[PDB]
Amino acid sequence: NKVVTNGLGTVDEDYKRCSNGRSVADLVCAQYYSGVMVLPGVVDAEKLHM
Amino acid sequence: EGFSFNNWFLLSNDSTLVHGKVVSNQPLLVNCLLAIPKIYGLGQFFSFNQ
Amino acid sequence: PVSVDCATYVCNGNSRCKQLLTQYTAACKTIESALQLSARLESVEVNSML
Amino acid sequence: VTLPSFNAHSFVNITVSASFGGHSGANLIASDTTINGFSSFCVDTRQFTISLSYNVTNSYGYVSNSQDSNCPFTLQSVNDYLSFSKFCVSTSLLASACTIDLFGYPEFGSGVKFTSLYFQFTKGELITGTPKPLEGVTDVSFMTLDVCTKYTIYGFKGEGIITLTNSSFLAGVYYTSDSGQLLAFKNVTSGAVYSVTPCS
Amino acid sequence: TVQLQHNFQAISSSIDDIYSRLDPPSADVQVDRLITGRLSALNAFVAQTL
Amino acid sequence: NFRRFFSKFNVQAPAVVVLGG
Amino acid sequence: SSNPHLATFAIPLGATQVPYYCFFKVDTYNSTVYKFLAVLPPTVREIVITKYGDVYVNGFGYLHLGLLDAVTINFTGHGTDDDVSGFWTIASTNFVDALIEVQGTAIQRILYCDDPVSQLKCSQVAFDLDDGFYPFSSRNLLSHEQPISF
Ligand SMILES: *[C@@H]1O[C@H](CO)[C@@H](O[C@@H]2O[C@H](CO)[C@@H](O[C@@H]3O[C@H](CO[C@H]4O[C@H](CO)[C@@H](O)[C@H](O)[C@@H]4O)[C@@H](O)[C@H](O[C@H]4O[C@H](CO)[C@@H](O)[C@H](O)[C@@H]4O)[C@@H]3O)[C@H](O)[C@H]2NC(C)=O)[C@H](O)[C@H]1NC(C)=O
Ligand SMILES: *[C@@H]1O[C@H](CO)[C@@H](O[C@@H]2O[C@H](CO)[C@@H](O[C@@H]3O[C@H](CO)[C@@H](O)[C@H](O)[C@@H]3O)[C@H](O)[C@H]2NC(C)=O)[C@H](O)[C@H]1NC(C)=O
Ligand SMILES: *[C@@H]1O[C@H](CO)[C@@H](O)[C@H](O)[C@H]1NC(C)=O
Ligand SMILES: *[C@@H]1O[C@H](CO)[C@@H](O)[C@H](O)[C@H]1NC(C)=O
Ligand SMILES: *[C@@H]1O[C@H](CO)[C@@H](O)[C@H](O)[C@H]1NC(C)=O
Ligand SMILES: *[C@@H]1O[C@H](CO)[C@@H](O)[C@H](O)[C@H]1NC(C)=O
Ligand SMILES: *[C@@H]1O[C@H](CO)[C@@H](O)[C@H](O)[C@H]1NC(C)=O
Ligand SMILES: *[C@@H]1O[C@H](CO)[C@@H](O)[C@H](O)[C@H]1NC(C)=O
Repeated sequence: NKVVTNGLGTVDEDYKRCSNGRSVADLVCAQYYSGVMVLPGVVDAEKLHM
Repeated sequence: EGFSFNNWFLLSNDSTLVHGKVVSNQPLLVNCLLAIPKIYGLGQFFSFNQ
Repeated sequence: PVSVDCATYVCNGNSRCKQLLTQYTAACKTIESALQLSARLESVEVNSML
Repeated sequence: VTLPSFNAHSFVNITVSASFGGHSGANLIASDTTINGFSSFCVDTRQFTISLSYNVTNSYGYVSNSQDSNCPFTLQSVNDYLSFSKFCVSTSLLASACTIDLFGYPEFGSGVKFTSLYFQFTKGELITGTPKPLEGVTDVSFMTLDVCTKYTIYGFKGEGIITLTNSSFLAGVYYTSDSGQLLAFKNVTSGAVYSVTPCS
Repeated sequence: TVQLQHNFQAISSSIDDIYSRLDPPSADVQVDRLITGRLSALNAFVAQTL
Repeated sequence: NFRRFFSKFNVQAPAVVVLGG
Repeated sequence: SSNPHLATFAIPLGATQVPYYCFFKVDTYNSTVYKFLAVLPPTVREIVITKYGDVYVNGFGYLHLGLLDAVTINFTGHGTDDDVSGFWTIASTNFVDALIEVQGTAIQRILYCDDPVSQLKCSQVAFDLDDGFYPFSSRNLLSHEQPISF
């Protein structure tokens, strides 16, 4: 919590809402439209806790 | 400090950044502030150099 | 893990630019291949010891 | 899409009259040009179309006219919705004015050039190099929302899909991405902003 | 992402303007520099990532 | 008195102002 | 109206209801035309102008032409118009480097750079900065006054 500036690792938004395009493009949409796609972390922190 | 920029426009020369922080030269030094609320019965010749 | 369509990155889907990209051959292909190969390597290993 | 403005067009012509060749096609006779009948001109109308006209004749036969371009544009391009905040053409040297030259090659190829044209201009949506006097009262802009389309959004060419975004950005007109991509542009005529999505 | 805005020695940071403004041959000429800039930055990024 | 409250603001004599909010 | 030279800008309308075409008449002997300044936007908030001809409107350089000297006002705000004035504040302004935090194209906060700590901050990108070692330039002559050596 103190380290994750995003609050959660889940903030990697699904690119589908990026493809919505009704609202204004965000940073995720900026890079996606540039052709960039961040993949989800190979495991979540919950699995690490497990 | 405390000013909320009720209508203040950042001087974007072509296109405005929606969100972020930018270091730039903007006329933020204040000279002879005049704040007359809803009155101008004045024929005035604002001149530079003065 | 991160990916990007360098073809889109440079051309942004512009076919007229796409032909030009093609003449630089596997530059884009090699880039993506290295990315994916690496990433899948980490994927499989981290899934391994986890 | 550009700034809302009065429908104003002025046909730019620039007539060039020359005679080349002489005897055995290797000589010259004369060459001159004017911008719509004058040595210099500046567009005031929002719209303007160049209509290059040629009284150029080889005394021995035909003249091949080739275009030089020391300019960010071509004669075939300027009409294509090119946008300026100013644009001025001079037949003579003009400071900070890009150069466009024409070369008249007679049948035997004298190979000479025409007059250098100097274009001092600044980008903006005040005056538009137009292919035709645009229509539309108080505004010549047009768009197809939710349509994969070509566009020139205040000079921002490109391809994309335009979707009304209900945002209410008081400041600015058209906002670009961190990566210098126009993400949303305001109609400003209605003060409404549209998000742009690449088709692919 | 921010790399690509740099008009890498070209007339503009975007391509269709180059296509429209000048004849395709010259537009190809200019875009080559952008192409190289983009891929090169990709390369440096790639090596960093690796 | 709240006068010190308004004193907290850097201010100069012809500053005819209105504090708000 | 959109034509001073074909029609009078004698306005037949009041309180807008039409974005009022702003035309800017040249008043020299050999140029007396009204340049179309701008279709009146729906609502202006702040206008800023600069010595070097920067007519700046709502975050946009509509004109930013050659240097202006006399920005003279005749806004007929006399009589009952003394309670109709739009002039509510005006401030002369000097350019200064500063870091601006903005969100939703709306100004949030500012930081000047004159102070060495602030100089480092604006030299950096964040209003706040971390405890560490940072590059800095030896203070030059504050007055430029560079002599010429040839
Ligand atoms: C949109 O884009 C346009 C593009 O031109 C911008 O226009 C320029 O904006 C800059 C930003 O301030 C202006 O810079 C200022 O220039 C003034 C005039 O220039 C003289 O002085 C400088 C510095 O002395 C010389 O280098 C130059 O050769 C000229 O002799 C100066 O008065 C300003 O300098 C101030 O600070 C220096 C110290 O740094 C002091 O020594 C000076 O005395 C002075 O106090 C500053 O350099 C620039 O002039 C603008 N262009 C033109 C042609 O004037 C718009 O600003 C930009 N934004 C909009 C429109 O909002
Ligand atoms: C941005 O939003 C404004 C606000 O509507 C749009 O302006 C609108 O433009 C259309 C055509 O340009 C106007 O239609 C008018 O219809 C009447 C009746 O058919 C006709 O007589 C007129 O000649 C005109 O065609 C409409 O009134 C006008 N709305 C206004 C001024 O409020 C504008 O199209 C939008 N987009 C852009 C790029 O400006
Ligand atoms: C209006 O302009 C005239 C000159 O055009 C000037 O003398 C006068 O001071 C200005 N203001 C008023 C209120 O008349
Ligand atoms: C500028 O100001 C200086 C000093 O105030 C004065 O000597 C000079 O005449 C002024 N020039 C102009 C053009 O205002
Ligand atoms: C320029 O060409 C247009 C048509 O393209 C014509 O209407 C106009 O009269 C011409 N003007 C001059 C000065 O040649
Ligand atoms: C022919 O040339 C003359 C002068 O050289 C010019 O006045 C005239 O307009 C030209 N004719 C055409 C059709 O361009
Ligand atoms: C904007 O908000 C209104 C009200 O909730 C809604 O009806 C509209 O669909 C929204 N549009 C966009 C593009 O978000
Ligand atoms: C306007 O400028 C031109 C250009 O030299 C000049 O010939 C003309 O006399 C000027 N108009 C006047 C002085 O009324």
